[PDB]
Amino acid sequence: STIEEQAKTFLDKFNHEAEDLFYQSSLASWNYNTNITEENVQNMNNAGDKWSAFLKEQSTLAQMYPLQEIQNLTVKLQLQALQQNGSSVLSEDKSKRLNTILNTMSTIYSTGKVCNPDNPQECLLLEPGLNEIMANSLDYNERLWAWESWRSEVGKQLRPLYEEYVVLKNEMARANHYEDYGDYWRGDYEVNGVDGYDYSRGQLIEDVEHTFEEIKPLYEHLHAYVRAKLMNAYPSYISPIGCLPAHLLGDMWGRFWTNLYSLTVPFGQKPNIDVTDAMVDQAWDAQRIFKEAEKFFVSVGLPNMTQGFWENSMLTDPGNVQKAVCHPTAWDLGKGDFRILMCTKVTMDDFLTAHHEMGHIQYDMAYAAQPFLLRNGANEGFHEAVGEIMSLSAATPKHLKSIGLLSPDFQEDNETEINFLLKQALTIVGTLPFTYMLEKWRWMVFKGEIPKDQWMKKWWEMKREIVGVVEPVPHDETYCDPASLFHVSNDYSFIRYYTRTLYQFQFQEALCQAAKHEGPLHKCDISNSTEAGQKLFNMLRLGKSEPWTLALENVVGAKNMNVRPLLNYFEPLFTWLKDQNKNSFVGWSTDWSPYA
Amino acid sequence: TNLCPFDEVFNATRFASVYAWNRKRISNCVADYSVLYNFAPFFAFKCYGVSPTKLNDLCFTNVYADSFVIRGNEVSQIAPGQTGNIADYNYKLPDDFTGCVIAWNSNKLDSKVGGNYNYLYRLFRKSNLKPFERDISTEIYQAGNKPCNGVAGFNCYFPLRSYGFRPTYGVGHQPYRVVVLSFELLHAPATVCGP
Ligand SMILES: *[C@@H]1O[C@H](CO)[C@@H](O[C@@H]2O[C@H](CO)[C@@H](O[C@@H]3O[C@H](CO)[C@@H](O)[C@H](O)[C@@H]3O)[C@H](O)[C@H]2NC(C)=O)[C@H](O)[C@H]1NC(C)=O
Ligand SMILES: *[C@@H]1O[C@H](CO)[C@@H](O[C@@H]2O[C@H](CO)[C@@H](O)[C@H](O)[C@H]2NC(C)=O)[C@H](O)[C@H]1NC(C)=O
Ligand SMILES: *[C@@H]1O[C@H](CO)[C@@H](O[C@@H]2O[C@H](CO)[C@@H](O)[C@H](O)[C@H]2NC(C)=O)[C@H](O)[C@H]1NC(C)=O
Ligand SMILES: *[C@@H]1O[C@H](CO)[C@@H](O)[C@H](O)[C@H]1NC(C)=O
Ligand SMILES: *[C@@H]1O[C@H](CO)[C@@H](O)[C@H](O)[C@H]1NC(C)=O
Ligand SMILES: *[C@@H]1O[C@H](CO)[C@@H](O)[C@H](O)[C@H]1NC(C)=O
Ligand SMILES: [Zn+2]
Repeated sequence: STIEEQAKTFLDKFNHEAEDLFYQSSLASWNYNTNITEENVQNMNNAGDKWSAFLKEQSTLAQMYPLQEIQNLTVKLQLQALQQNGSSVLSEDKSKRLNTILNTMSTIYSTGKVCNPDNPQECLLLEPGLNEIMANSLDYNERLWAWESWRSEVGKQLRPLYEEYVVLKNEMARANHYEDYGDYWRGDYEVNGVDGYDYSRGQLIEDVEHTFEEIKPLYEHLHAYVRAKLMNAYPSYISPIGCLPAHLLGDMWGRFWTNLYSLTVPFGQKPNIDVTDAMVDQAWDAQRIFKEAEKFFVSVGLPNMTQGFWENSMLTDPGNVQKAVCHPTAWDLGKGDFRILMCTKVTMDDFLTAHHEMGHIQYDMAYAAQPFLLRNGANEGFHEAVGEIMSLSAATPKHLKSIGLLSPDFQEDNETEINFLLKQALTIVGTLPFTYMLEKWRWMVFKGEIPKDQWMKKWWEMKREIVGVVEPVPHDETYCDPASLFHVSNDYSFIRYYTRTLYQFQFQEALCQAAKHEGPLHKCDISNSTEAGQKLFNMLRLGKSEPWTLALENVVGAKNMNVRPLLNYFEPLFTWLKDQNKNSFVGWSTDWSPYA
Repeated sequence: TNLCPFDEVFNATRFASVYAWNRKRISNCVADYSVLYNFAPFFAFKCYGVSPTKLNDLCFTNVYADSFVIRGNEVSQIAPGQTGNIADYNYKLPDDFTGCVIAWNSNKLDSKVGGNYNYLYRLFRKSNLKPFERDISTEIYQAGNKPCNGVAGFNCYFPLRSYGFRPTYGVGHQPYRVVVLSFELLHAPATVCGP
């Protein structure tokens, strides 16, 4: 018997073994997230421990099948994922060293508190304490305190750990035959052995930077418009030509400019579309929100949710005594068990989230027939991209009118579209330079292109140069400001949010093209369009079986990540911003900082 | 009026694992096939070669009811010319199979919150089964070229894997009880009619 058919048989054993053990881990995790008791923690960890221990055993046994003598390229993919997982690549001490560093950094982030001046009694966590300040406070000094306090008393804690975190992660990636830990992360987009669809790890850098260059005009005009609106509200604090202060961007880091909408709304007299009242007027409950969300995917030829979805999911907060983790999540436990965990309120926000999370389910149900190791999005950005394009269509006035949540008397004028698109750009466009610059900094740190004595120096040079954002307080190398963000300290790749953003507008534009949608892309609803659903399903069913370049092609007809549909989405805003910045300076100076 | 024991086959408390599929020979009795409707929606009541529609006034030499349990997605494999883990390694029907295949959901019975590992299936076998062949051997499957020595290890897999039926499983993975009525026709007295 050959070495390939041995591996085919090995994966056959693994899949049946993995699905059963993964279901136990997932169901125990589900029971904790819906019923918070110390037993449910113990059960969840007990099944979680048996799951990781199962994978480490199966990863080591997978390494005994060498990849080079396997031609099937679907066995090779499944084995490659299994062999890659095994972190026996590092010494158990260094593996234990790193895990303690990861746990300490995660604990420092999640439990890190800061207490106010002239009163050491009242202390504030990031959630909800400091996040509430950075999201709602209009007071410059209060936001400056919460911004500086978080980085000085939590970021400085994370600096010595992150330095060693870089050394061990690089040591792991190098012995995994990657250039560095950043090269390891970019391997999620790597494709080999497929003629015409291959994709190198370094090509992601070229593609991210190339697509980002086409974003800069849209961002610079959005940055200039946001700066002009903020400068009106903060004349003494913001230069008309300088970067935006980092603490005035609507959250702790400027990751999203969403909460600048109040100070940057183009037409504050326009009331914004909120069907929350109409839902309460029609006595909508949470089950109605998902039943309508279900109906949305049925309208595009996607199956209605399984019976186990309705019986076993949690769509309301159990409230009272029984505690639950209310973060909206779509659960694919395997074995045909698809669940959504959401504490749904009767609001437009949760209504969109239900479509977004059920979009994840539709993805999960589509590739359920795939092998277990291929049961995932085509790459890290695909799954969340599928969810976003559901809220895009669900939030359009055309969709809201067709479902009785928006009166036909309502008529959208060109101003409410600009108001909507501006709010979208603050979140969607505003995160792109933040996302690219942060991941670039990590890529250069892992590459060694930034010395330890220049981490914060480069980090804020890139913030000024790339994001147009300036630190309000000079930061020495005792600070670790990137680690003050969850993804950096909790060891999560970040370029996925850049690629997913571009993917979702590639997805929507292709689906709206399939939906025969006439008009601007941002008004598009793919509802009642089975052509769009089949086009989307052609990629959803693939999962990880096929290269993400081909999976993208099954929707948009292009093998590579493209930024043009994103600019198509925001084009009415882009033309509006350029006119609105006709007597304003577009761009920013890095030499200006709010500390004279 | 000596009534055939379809009660013992269909209604039974615990069905056999599909790798060790049960077989109950039925002879010298009246076969009231209208009782064979528990009416609880039989996922499959598809018969081959013989019409199910009120065609029980026909007589057969012997009737073989093969009862077992599989999951929902594998009920398709209980049919002539079908392939997959069940048809290849657990229960194979001939291409010219003359008989009925009756399957229904048994999630209420054969599932368990902690997982029902009673029902097994054959995951590996050196070759496909002949029609109506049964393999209950638990010899460790040798995938590699090294001797297994009767224990599990690298390239040495225990041939049987459990379903782990849980009530929360999707329909495709839910337990389904299956009865396969085989109908024999020899140059023989043909001692099963059921008018
Ligand atoms: C790489 O390996 C996979 C399997 O790991 C190959 O897919 C499998 O290909 C076989 C045929 O070589 C399929 O068996 C056939 O299935 C159909 C439908 O059930 C049935 O009608 C036939 O009688 C036959 O049994 C099998 O279904 C298919 N899928 C799986 C999951 O095994 C794949 O073709 C290989 N690719 C290359 C390039 O070698
Ligand atoms: C929204 O639409 C209105 C009406 O189409 C625009 O107002 C017109 O703008 C043109 C300039 O191209 C003027 O010549 C007209 O006199 C304007 N009409 C009125 C009634 O004011 C308005 O400019 C648009 N605004 C935005 C932000 O797109
Ligand atoms: C299995 O047992 C059930 C009863 O436990 C049988 O269902 C009965 O079938 C008869 C015949 O048509 C009906 O008159 C009864 O009303 C049914 N009762 C119930 C509770 O369903 C069923 O037929 C049995 N199956 C076999 C194959 O013997
Ligand atoms: C929650 O768990 C406790 C003990 O862990 C159990 O007694 C209780 O019935 C559970 N309740 C729900 C709603 O799951
Ligand atoms: C919806 O679910 C039911 C479940 O009984 C199923 O019969 C039906 O085919 C599903 N979808 C449609 C479009 O009917
Ligand atoms: C979809 O079709 C249904 C049924 O014809 C109709 O009631 C609904 O308004 C349509 N919605 C859209 C967005 O086309
Ligand atoms: Zn999501």
